[PDB]
Amino acid sequence: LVTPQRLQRKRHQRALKVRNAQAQREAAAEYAQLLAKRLSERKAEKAEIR
Amino acid sequence: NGSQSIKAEDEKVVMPYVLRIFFGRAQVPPTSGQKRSRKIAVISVLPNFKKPYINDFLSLASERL
Amino acid sequence: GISRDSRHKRSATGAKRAQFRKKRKFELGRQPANTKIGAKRIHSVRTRGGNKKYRALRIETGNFSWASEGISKKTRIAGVVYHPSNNELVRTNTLTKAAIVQIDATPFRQWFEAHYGQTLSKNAERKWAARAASAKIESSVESQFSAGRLYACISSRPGQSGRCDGYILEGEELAFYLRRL
Amino acid sequence: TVQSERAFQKQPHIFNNPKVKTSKRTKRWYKNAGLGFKTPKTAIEGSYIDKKCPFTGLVSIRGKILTGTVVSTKMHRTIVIRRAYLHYIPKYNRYEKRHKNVPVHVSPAFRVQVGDIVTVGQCRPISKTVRFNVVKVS
Amino acid sequence: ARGPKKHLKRLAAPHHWLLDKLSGCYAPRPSAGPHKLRESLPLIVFLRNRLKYALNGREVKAILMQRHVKVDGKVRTDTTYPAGFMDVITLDATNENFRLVYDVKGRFAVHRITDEEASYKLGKVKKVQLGKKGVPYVVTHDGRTIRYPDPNIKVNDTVKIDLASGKITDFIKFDAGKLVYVTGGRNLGRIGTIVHKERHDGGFDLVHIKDSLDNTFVTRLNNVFVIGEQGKPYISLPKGKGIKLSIAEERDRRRAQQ
RNA sequence: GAAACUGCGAAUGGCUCAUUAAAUCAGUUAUCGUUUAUUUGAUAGUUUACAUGGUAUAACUGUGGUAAUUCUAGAGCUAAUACAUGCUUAAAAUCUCGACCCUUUGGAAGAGAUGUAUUUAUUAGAUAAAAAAUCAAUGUCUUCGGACUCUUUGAUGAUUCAUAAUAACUUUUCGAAUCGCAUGGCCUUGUGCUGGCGAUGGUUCAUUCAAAUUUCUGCCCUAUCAACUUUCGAUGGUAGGAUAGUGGCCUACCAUGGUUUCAACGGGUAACGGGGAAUAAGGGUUCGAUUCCGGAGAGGGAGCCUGAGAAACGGCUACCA
Ligand SMILES: [Mg+2]
Ligand SMILES: [Mg+2]
Ligand SMILES: [Mg+2]
Ligand SMILES: [Mg+2]
Ligand SMILES: [Mg+2]
Ligand SMILES: [Mg+2]
Ligand SMILES: [Mg+2]
Ligand SMILES: [Mg+2]
Ligand SMILES: [Mg+2]
Ligand SMILES: [Mg+2]
Ligand SMILES: [Mg+2]
Ligand SMILES: [Mg+2]
Ligand SMILES: [Mg+2]
Ligand SMILES: [Mg+2]
Ligand SMILES: [Mg+2]
Ligand SMILES: [Mg+2]
Ligand SMILES: [Mg+2]
Repeated sequence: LVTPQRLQRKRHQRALKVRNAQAQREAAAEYAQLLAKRLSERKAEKAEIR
Repeated sequence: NGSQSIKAEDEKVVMPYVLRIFFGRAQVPPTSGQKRSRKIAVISVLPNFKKPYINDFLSLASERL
Repeated sequence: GISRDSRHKRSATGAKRAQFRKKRKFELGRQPANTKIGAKRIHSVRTRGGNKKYRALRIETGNFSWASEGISKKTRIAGVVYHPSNNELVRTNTLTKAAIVQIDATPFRQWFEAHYGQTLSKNAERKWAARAASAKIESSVESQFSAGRLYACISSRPGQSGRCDGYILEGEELAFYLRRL
Repeated sequence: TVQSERAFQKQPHIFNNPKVKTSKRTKRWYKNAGLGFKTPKTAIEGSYIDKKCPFTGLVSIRGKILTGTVVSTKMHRTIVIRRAYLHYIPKYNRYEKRHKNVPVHVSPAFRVQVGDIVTVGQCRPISKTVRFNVVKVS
Repeated sequence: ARGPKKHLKRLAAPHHWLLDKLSGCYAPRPSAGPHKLRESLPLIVFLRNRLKYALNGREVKAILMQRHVKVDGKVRTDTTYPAGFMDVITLDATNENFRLVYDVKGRFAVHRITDEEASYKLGKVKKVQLGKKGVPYVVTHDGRTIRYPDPNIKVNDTVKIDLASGKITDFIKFDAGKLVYVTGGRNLGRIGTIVHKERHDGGFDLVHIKDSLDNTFVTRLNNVFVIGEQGKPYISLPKGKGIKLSIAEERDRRRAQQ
């Protein structure tokens, strides 16, 4: 039977999955920035060694 | 050139049904890996068809437009 | 009936071992599935754990990969021509890994016609001209293309995965197997 | 002659492209077993095919490393070595010579005679009795 | 046996739980969980045989179903949940936080900590590897997988994990001069500083550790847990500070305080 | 809340020592050689919906058979986290096929494809350290001359490792049609939109409980047991089948190998092994079915469904007594 509880459960499930995806994207972006910064500084050190 | 392939004499009659059937299969939403493989197959059999029969399929695609 | 236990064998010194314990389920074996060309029959097998295995009792189509151009197409299987382990499989047309088989040549021929515009829109002409340098292929493969049946080797295990995928013989592979043929 | 059997011998998943034809020599894959064991140049530049070779096959050297004296080399690509040791009897406070024969797979990259000293490494079960593989000769 | 076992004899139970050999015939079998069976302290033993808050198993169950016990900030209701090394046990109604740290004798000790210390734990980096979709992750000693680790973090390092969010706050590299805690062998529970790390390829690495008293001992690398720099541990230590002390002096100071 | 369906357990525990002489077992190794219910942690915008069927039945109503059993026949009903189906959710990027304009150094509307799972083929997974010239394709830039810098790569002692990419493939999976408690927030005032704390499921990875196999050393008496194994696999190679997987485990073709006076092989054992027990001054000798660990069994052989896990026996099927 179609009842408000089922609608609420469906909506909550959708919202959960969307929020999970957004959180994973944010974490991936932050990791990418950290990697880029480390990569830049090590390249600078290699330039200094030369 | 397949053993079970349609004979040339009967190719005229059967082929319109075959072409229109593949048209319906081509309209499946190519949405899951099995379904996507289905859409690839229906387009891959076109070269087997003679060019006049390849042409009519394109006409069928453009009829709705 | 079939078991893979090693106790029933003689020892390296040749001693006849005594019977330690009754057979355990975790050294079982199952009857061979002699795959053969024909209309598809596959039946699932419940194996150890929740995993499942596919048994190809019959199969007549397989995904074969032309390695030189890095392409792969589905193709009907014509028949088994040579098998290294035993010739009785060749006689009975049983499909197993490493069996040399003949496959239809049409889909590959269509793909090569379209991709290079050679035989064995401006955009099409541009693409064909750009790829024209790579058009040449081995003579042995082209002769088979003329015949319409290509020699291939099965790289899948039909009795396990339920597939008969493979690849087209080339170069020294093709020369050696032609000599054996 | 390498191709001396009914089936073709090839390194699995090592593909030589006929179209490119970059080099006359067929592409050959090799690995270093570790533990400071040097991969012989014969294996690097050889033409044999052996799935059980430690440097060119699909076998890894892990676990115990033993040494022995070759006692038999009459079979194909395997040998039988003899390991001798002293077992202690406490009642008589004295030792005894005991020996055990170990069958070891030897890759064709090595040439071993009856009497030389061979260092071997444990690998996965190759056959009914072979669980070791020769990794150094002397 | 035709399958996994579900019973544990008292004599076969870990010695360090300190269970009466005549109380019964069976001992609590730790269920599957973060820690191994032999290196874990089930909550029943902690609540009954250590804190003495419950008099029998049923009362422990009654406490747990009331949801008053939290492990690493999460409520647990299993009597045989395998709490282990560096685990935080929180009792809100009684208002205590405990950290499961071995004493010098080699036994889990009731060590009370403050809330700010209970907010975080330490984990030895057991593995680092790229997961699916090219996402790096680190597996610690307690089965925690943390994605997107700091690239400098490697195996044998220590990571300070915040319980509320389960993310790395800081980390310590495994190097000479670092403060370490022994989690195995007869030197279990001792504390010292690394001196040298002896490596054997294809074998078990050995580490030399010097205590504050200048005594030296060698232990396999698997039993070493970096806990900070010398003189600056990142966690509060139990009484005795992980120093092994002889038997004669044990007589001596017992008499002195008595 | 009886009954029944569904889920889980019944493979734990308890008992006995029949068989078993490098077998079990003790210590010590390995899985880069594989399965793993469950716990724990991560992990899925890529898949009529105000929510699909009997392709369906139990319990139940009613009509019956048999001397007899935890036997059940026909007919009538009705459910799911059972069974079977099936959508609905951002943007961008990349790769193909490309109408047409135009012959360029070309451009290009558009049409497609991309998560996961399986199978195959191919590609990347760099490096001991420094500089040049050309052929072809061909991209950024300026001061139209020539210039072009910081250019991306983890782990192991070691890998075809982790991971990623290209092309297809699938009687082919998964990607929530489930349930409890409570009624908060927005407003365009609609039973409009949104939203809290939990339970149960689900792909993959890791952890844990485990399983399987495995490396070295170690067993009482017997030489009046000296040669054994190999026709019907014994040793090893190649290919396949099967296995969760390595492997003569099995198949086909090959060679003639493998153990042995450092005692093989065969025979005896009132031989389950060990932790231990007794005695002794020490060396030793003997006992150990028996409170724990490990192995095997359920009268004797043989074969199996289910399930993550059984060759189960207080599960099933034959034969023997
Ligand atoms: Mg290791
Ligand atoms: Mg049931
Ligand atoms: Mg007996
Ligand atoms: Mg005997
Ligand atoms: Mg042994
Ligand atoms: Mg359960
Ligand atoms: Mg889970
Ligand atoms: Mg009925
Ligand atoms: Mg094989
Ligand atoms: Mg045979
Ligand atoms: Mg005895
Ligand atoms: Mg006993
Ligand atoms: Mg049994
Ligand atoms: Mg009886
Ligand atoms: Mg039975
Ligand atoms: Mg009974
Ligand atoms: Mg029973």
